[PDB]
Amino acid sequence: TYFYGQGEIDAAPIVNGVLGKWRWIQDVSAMSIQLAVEKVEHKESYSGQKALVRSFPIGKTATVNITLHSIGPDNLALTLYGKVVAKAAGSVTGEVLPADLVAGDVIRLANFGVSELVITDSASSPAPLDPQYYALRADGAYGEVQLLGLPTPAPTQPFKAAYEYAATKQVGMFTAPQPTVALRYKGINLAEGGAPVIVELYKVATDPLQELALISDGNTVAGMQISGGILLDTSKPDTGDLGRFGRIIQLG
Amino acid sequence: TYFYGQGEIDAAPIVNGVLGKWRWIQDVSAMSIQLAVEKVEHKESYSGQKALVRSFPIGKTATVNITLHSIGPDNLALTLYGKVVAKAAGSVTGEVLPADLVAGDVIRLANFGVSELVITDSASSPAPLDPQYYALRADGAYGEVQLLGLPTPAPTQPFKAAYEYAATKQVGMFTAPQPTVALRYKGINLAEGGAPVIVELYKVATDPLQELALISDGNTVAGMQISGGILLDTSKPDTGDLGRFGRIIQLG
Amino acid sequence: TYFYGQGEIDAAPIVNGVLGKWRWIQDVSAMSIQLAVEKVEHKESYSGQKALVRSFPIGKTATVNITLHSIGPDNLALTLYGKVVAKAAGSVTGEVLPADLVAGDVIRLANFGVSELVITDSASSPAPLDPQYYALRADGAYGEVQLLGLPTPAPTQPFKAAYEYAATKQVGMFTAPQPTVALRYKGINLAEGGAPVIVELYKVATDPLQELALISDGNTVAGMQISGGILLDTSKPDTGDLGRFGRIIQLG
Amino acid sequence: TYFYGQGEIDAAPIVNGVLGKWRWIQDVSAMSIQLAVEKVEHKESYSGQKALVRSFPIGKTATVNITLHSIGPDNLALTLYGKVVAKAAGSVTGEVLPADLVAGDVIRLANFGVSELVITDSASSPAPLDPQYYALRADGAYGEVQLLGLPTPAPTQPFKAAYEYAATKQVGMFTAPQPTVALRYKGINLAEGGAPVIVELYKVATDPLQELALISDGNTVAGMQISGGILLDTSKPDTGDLGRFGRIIQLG
Amino acid sequence: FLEPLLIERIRSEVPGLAIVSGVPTLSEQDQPAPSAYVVYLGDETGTGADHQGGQRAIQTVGQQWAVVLVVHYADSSNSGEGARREAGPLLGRLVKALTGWAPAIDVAPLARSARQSPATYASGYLYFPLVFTARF
Amino acid sequence: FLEPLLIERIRSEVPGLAIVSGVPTLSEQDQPAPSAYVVYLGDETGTGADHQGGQRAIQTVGQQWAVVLVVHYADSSNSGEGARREAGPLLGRLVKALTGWAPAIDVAPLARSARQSPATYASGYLYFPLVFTARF
Amino acid sequence: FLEPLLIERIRSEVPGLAIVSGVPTLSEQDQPAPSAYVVYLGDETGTGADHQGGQRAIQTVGQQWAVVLVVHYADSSNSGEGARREAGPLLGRLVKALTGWAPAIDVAPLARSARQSPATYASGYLYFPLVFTARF
Amino acid sequence: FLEPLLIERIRSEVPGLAIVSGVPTLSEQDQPAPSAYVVYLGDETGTGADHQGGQRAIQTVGQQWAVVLVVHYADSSNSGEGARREAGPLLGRLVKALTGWAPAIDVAPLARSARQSPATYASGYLYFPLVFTARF
Amino acid sequence: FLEPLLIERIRSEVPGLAIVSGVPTLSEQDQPAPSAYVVYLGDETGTGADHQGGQRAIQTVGQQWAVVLVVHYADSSNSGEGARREAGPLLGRLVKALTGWAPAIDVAPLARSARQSPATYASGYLYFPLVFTARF
Amino acid sequence: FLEPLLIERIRSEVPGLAIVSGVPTLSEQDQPAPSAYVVYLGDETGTGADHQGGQRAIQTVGQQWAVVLVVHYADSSNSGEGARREAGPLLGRLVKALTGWAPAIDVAPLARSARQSPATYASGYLYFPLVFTARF
Repeated sequence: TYFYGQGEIDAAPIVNGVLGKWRWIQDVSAMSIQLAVEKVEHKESYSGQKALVRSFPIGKTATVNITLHSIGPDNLALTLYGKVVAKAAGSVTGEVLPADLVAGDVIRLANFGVSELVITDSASSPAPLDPQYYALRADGAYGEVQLLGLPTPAPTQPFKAAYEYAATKQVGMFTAPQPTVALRYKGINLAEGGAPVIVELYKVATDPLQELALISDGNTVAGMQISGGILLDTSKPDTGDLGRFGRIIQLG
Repeated sequence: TYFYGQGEIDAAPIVNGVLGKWRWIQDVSAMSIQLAVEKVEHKESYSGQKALVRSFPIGKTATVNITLHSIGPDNLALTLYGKVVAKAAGSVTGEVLPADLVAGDVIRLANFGVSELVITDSASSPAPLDPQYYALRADGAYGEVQLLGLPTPAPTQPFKAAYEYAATKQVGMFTAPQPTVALRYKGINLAEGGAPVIVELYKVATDPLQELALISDGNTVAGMQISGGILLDTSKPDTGDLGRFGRIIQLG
Repeated sequence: TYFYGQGEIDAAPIVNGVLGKWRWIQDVSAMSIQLAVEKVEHKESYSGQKALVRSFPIGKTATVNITLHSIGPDNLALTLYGKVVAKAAGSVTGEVLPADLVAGDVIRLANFGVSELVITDSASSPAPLDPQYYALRADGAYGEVQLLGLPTPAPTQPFKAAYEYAATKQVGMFTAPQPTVALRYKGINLAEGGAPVIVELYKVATDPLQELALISDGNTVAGMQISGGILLDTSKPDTGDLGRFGRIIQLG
Repeated sequence: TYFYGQGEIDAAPIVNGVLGKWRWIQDVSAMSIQLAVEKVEHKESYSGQKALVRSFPIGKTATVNITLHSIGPDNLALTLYGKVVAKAAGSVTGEVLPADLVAGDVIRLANFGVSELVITDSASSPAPLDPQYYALRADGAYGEVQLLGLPTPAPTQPFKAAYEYAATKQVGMFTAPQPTVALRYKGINLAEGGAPVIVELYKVATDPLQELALISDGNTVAGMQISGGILLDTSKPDTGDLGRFGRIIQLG
Repeated sequence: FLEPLLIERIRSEVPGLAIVSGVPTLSEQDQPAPSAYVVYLGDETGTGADHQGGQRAIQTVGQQWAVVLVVHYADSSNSGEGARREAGPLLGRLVKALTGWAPAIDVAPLARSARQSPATYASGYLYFPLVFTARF
Repeated sequence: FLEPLLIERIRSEVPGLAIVSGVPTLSEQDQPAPSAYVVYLGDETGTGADHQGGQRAIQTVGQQWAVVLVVHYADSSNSGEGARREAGPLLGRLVKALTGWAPAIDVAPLARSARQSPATYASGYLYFPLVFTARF
Repeated sequence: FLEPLLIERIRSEVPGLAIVSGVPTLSEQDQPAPSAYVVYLGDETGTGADHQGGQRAIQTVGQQWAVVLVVHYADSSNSGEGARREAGPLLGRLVKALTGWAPAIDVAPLARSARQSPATYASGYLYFPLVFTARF
Repeated sequence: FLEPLLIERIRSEVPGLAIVSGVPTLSEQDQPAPSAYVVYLGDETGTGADHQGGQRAIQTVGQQWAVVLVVHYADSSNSGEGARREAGPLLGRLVKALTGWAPAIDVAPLARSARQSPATYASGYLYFPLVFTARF
Repeated sequence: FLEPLLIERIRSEVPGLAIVSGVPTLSEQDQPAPSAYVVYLGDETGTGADHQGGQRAIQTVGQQWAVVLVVHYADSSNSGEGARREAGPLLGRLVKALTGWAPAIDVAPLARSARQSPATYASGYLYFPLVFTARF
Repeated sequence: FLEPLLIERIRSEVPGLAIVSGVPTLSEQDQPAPSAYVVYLGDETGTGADHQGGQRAIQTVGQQWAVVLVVHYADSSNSGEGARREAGPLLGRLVKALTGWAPAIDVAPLARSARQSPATYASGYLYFPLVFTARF
């Protein structure tokens, strides 16, 4: 009869009212549910106390806050209103680098994970440049190339860079509509020897992430906090005891 | 699937919509991104609960906060709405010092980094004053000269100072229009063995620095906090999965 | 490229637009500069996001806060809207003390730093009172005299006090108009081996001191905090890169 | 040129504009002076910055806060808007105590400091009651008498109490008009070897005490905080450098 | 900074058998006489109030001061009869002389506590953790 | 400042074999008898409430007081049968006499805790970190 | 960082009989002469005010410094007559020389406390917990 | 994490007579030579500012570092003449070499304090509680 | 205040060679057998919540309890093969018996931690700083 | 609670001459070989964030772990040439093996710090106060 819960959360997106495929939202550090009710009050005046005598509720709302520490692209799509874009690995053959380059310039490439970088000189007789005259910062992860030097007989300035780029996953900002996801919290209550508890929320509309600290200070893992409103599902039976907002199952 | 990021930030100014040259913003201590959304809600009233049943977003905005500890002139131009002015080293030959000078007066010179200071006396026969009668406070860095004494036969009061001044870089206050800079955050996630992460923000409009403590107390390096709004870029494709606000690339 | 500044501040009052004589403001513990900007925003509505698309600034203001620990009269004139009054040392010969004096009464004199106090008795034959019948509290610094006793043959009550008073400096409350002072902060940046930095503010209008604790508790020196607005100087060239609010000079 | 002040405060009440007799306000723990100014601002619009260009003050006010730990009647009159009432010691002969008294009743007397208490029995033959049948709580300081017992032949119930009461000083609540007091702060600045400083405030209108904890917890002496506004004195010369609000004298 | 003038009479060589004992854990088994047995607990400090003044950054410093009772007469593991019953007058004497009997004091309250000073026993003979204030 | 009047009967020489032991780490191997074995933990203090009064800056001071159980009878590394099962009545007796049995008290609550006093074992024979309140 | 220039005269070998004593608990029974007997208490630190500057992250550091009085002349368990009565002038001399007598100081207040320095006795001969500020 | 490259020249075997002394209380009576006598005070830490970064939860850690001066030449209980007057240039040399002389540093400020480092004497010969910052 | 009833079976004389060892630094070189080697870390306390009740000012007191693993079998500076691989089942047995196996409990949660209990090695043989909760 | 599986290879008997030294102040004068010389600093704890979960009241506990470098080869009071210059690769090896080389980890970040780990010297031979994070 005491609660200290630890467990997992499964989310299923709702598209045009058809149930989606459940997925694990990965690690979650905090889950909170808050209930709000509006009440209209009636006061009697026969006792001289002008005090409250009755009240009936008019409003009913529920909010859910979730703190997730996973920065996976699947979660980014759900939290950033984005849609995942997958780019397959490939090669570049005739990319043209900026002109008027001199020692000290930093060239930014269009793709990441560059490898086997080659820069052919522009001339009737192609002459690849010596690798010792350029360096790859951040082991080519950021696609940045630094010029270390140039031969005394200055070669033709425009260059032709060819290389290989690895596959990547990208998420756009505000590129998807407001997601609607059904939530299933499967938890273990340690206070009762690890008893099972299940919480079902049929329809939830989420709110974008509020803050995202890209450069963190301290020993705390970056956290992503999402707020959402539990909407009223109109498909479930009205008279059923399961309600229309959410339910809790405890085995006993 | 966990984030603790450390990395660099590259900024490219936007002038009349043409991309500028990327530069490193130097050391940065904190970066935060916040998302704000406005929603209009619809409530049904057939169940008697007068509760929320639907919501659709109307507003979409994103803000970015950056804390940089570099006081370089290039960053001062970006944060103070200023434009850098470079003054080359030179010489002065006939500067006139204030009249009615007596022992104890402090003379302020128009240029900094004074060296080889000479003060010729005003007379038909020029007679440079003895160096022992004047001193240079703050080794001439601030261009301040203190009078130590005067000969008993008081020389002609008006003076003619000649010296050498070094080159300098200056930044004006509110002397440039609102900068618009594209931002590239290249970070390493230590939680995954140092995995690469890239964050692209296409268009950002910055807000002047809020506070700048010139005289600091404690053991904390002076910090410069800048806020900015991520504007909507109208040049990128509308249907593209990269969106129009920003994107995140994670190699995997 | 890091800042931890310690330095001096020189102030020059502005009277009718003519530059005054620079003076050192003595010890200063904290200096802060804050920038405020007002922006008008334009939002597009073709993407359905009703989000921000443009912004232009309309307002521009700058504020400066300075914490000075010097209670010198020159600084009091600047911070209290006062003007210094110098009183030269002198003598008093025929001051009349209050009547109906008895043992235990405390007489307050019009001047401070009293010395060689003499109280001649009122009678046809002057008879200076014995010094043992009166005492000087706070070694006459506050100009307070205590009666220790009176002879049994009560002398004539009205007295004639003569003494010497030292010179003093006084500052009135709200006795001067709103000062306008140009500020020069000459600082040393310890993070770069003590590099020189100069900050110039052409026109500043100050705000009276907010609090002044005359009786202090603890081990903290009394602090005087002054706020001011950096006004727009209309004399400097408009197109010049030095601006019209302020500038920063860094030697490099 | 540094301030850490400790000193005394002398107050002189102002009645119909005639100076009163200065008195020491006893121990004081904190004194603060705050200045408030209202400013009307003018903004130019020829540079496109719509920024501040001028400001002139319209309002001028000064407030003073004093924390005094003395609960003397003289200070109570000043802080509580009261006037001191002195009651001389005397005797009571025919005070009538309440009827229907029984063991355990507590009788409250009209005067404090009761001594030599006598209670004569009501009868044709006066018979003072035995002292062992009554007790004096709080050694008669509060004027409370407790009945310890009564003789089996119950004496006549109404009693006639006679005793002696000591002199006292009383202060009423809101029984005096708003005091106006001139203040003289004579302080020693320890930071300069104990230099003398004097602060003169010509006219101050005080505000009642805000809180007074009669039963205190901890090791802190009860404090009485008073706020006041420094009014503008119209008697002093307008052009004089001493102003009309207040002045500071520093010997040097 | 004037207490000694009255401390001189505050202290009056309470024990008649204990000599050069340097009194201020207890033995409770071989003590020659029931000395005062004063103890020290701590201090009280605070600022931002009437205690703090102007110069010298000083304030009315709260001071702690306590005593230990050593009688072990009529109370030798038998019962607490005569240990504190006889001490009562002695406790009042100690608390009135050592505390509350101050010279001409202006900013030296010399607080005294007649009541509200609980004491608990232990070690099987006698313990008395007295709690009194000094304020100076 | 009146507890001794009842402490006198609170303490009644619990051990019959232990003599002059000065009871208030344990041996658990050569103890002559199961003495009370009282222990001290700390104190509780607070102000700014009904505890604090006016003068003397005193308040209702929270006081901590605990005991250690030493029986090692029927529990000699065999099982916890007879260690606390027999103590139960003894624990009640101790907690009712040593605590909760106070004289005429006005500002001396003398709080007592019959339940909610957990104890954990260690060292292989017996440990009992009792947690009780005294408030005086 | 200039105090030694005046410390040189601040210290003047107060004791005539004590030699190489390394003065800065006391014996109170075999001390050859009444030396200064300086003691150290602690330090005061703070930022976010006029104390803190710009570079070097330094501030006007509050410094604590106290002394112990050892006379035991005319006060040998007899009465506090001659212990502090004679010290008064000596206390003023000590507090004026060792403190408040500073060189040309700009950010070195060298705070001095003539009054408001209470001292309490103990150990049966003499104790003096002086409280003075140094600020540097 | 690169200081050794310049520490190598920072340290240059200041004492000519002291050998294998393991220098970093002082004797002040039998020290062979006036060694550097470096001391350690503490550390400075903070987050939520430009010091903290992203991954690795590291920040620009404030570091404390101080020195002790041992000359006792021309100052042997006579006067503070030659103790710090000669040290002045030596103090500048020490504070400029041991601190403020850093390698190519990006996030290693290596803060140095030329002034605002007060020092107080005690023990009758010489004390110097130097206060300097290291920041790395 | 009822744990002993199950502690009796919780403890079952784990080591067969260690006798009267009084187990709850380790030797790691001459230990006769791999005993349980329980350790104590601290306590958890809190109020102003459902833990606190009415009278007796008691609350659900958080309790800390940890263990040390001593096997040194198949792990004698060779490799961590057999040290914790064999312990896994033993760790589960220990954590299920010593913790999580509680009597009829109403306000005695007896929290147990099967996972999330990291342990780091040192001293060259074996260290295991276990982190478990007791809550009672 | 799975680190040993990789700790087994993390530790590989770095010193060839030191035998049964129980390595995790240093001598710096008679050490047989340059062992790893690991040290422990403290711990990091926090709640009310993604670290804390539901049941078992556990969170991602921050863990501290540091090392000491002992080479004294080519650096014997001569200069810091060969002390850390040779260590650089060794420091990388140590920081990559002992830290950052973790098993399949879900809530065990095993944070590693390649840079931003300053170290200061003292004692005249070598000191290295390494600062690294463990998080588990």
